Amino acid sequence: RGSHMMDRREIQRRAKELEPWVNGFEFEGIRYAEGSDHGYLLSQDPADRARAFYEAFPGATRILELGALEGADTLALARQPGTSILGLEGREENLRRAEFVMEVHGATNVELRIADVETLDFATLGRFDAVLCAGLLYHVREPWALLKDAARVSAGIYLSTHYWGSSDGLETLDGYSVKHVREEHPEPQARGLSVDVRWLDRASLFAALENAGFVEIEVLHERTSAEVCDIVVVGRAR
Ligand SMILES: Nc1ncnc2c1ncn2[C@@H]1O[C@H](CSCC[C@H](N)C(=O)O)[C@@H](O)[C@H]1O
Repeated sequence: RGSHMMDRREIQRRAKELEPWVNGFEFEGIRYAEGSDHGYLLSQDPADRARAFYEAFPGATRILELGALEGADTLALARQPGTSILGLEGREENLRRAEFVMEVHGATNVELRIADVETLDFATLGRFDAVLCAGLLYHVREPWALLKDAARVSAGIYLSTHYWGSSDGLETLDGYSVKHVREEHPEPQARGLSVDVRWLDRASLFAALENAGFVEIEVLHERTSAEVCDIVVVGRAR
């Protein structure tokens, strides 16, 4: 066992101490921890997401990831030589798992930081070639503001989000049509940091992207229903 490797005993001990995991943890063919009942609602193919991300942003060498959870997408993005990733995560318990993942895998081109995207001054972060914003936009109170924050630091966003499939009866805030609800996402460790969230209807999601500066929007995937809809878009700004 190479001197750079964490002992399997320590991998096991720390993985167990870090339970409960959301997406589980396996290394060297050993399943140390299982994920949650609703982990299926989150990224389960980080390698495929990273491929799609780098198809969209082939030149990217400095990437910002928002809502890094247990570091699965962070690690997949970091496999590339010549890239550096900053992953922001709002829940300390999740961040500790992501930090463990990076240590086990020796992923030295990753930095992870605790941060609340609703209050962070994004102008302190520097510039990024692109922002990964997956599974997060429906966990904040003012989603349009998170998109503006991405545009403050980058000209590219890979956005995976839900939106609400109807406009009738929605509230209005900053001119956007919003479904304002208590934060009750089925996965407790995926929840936002406010008591409430606002979902957008489709028109308001696209307006919010445009108003942030992401004026070219490519739809990679969309699933529509009357209520919860899913979309993956690449937004590009001037
Ligand atoms: N205000 C906030 N600031 C920072 N992280 C937040 C946040 N609100 C929610 N999060 C984090 O964002 C993640 C949402 S779940 C999505 C995880 C991952 N991006 C994926 O696509 O599968 C969780 O790790 C959650 O703790």
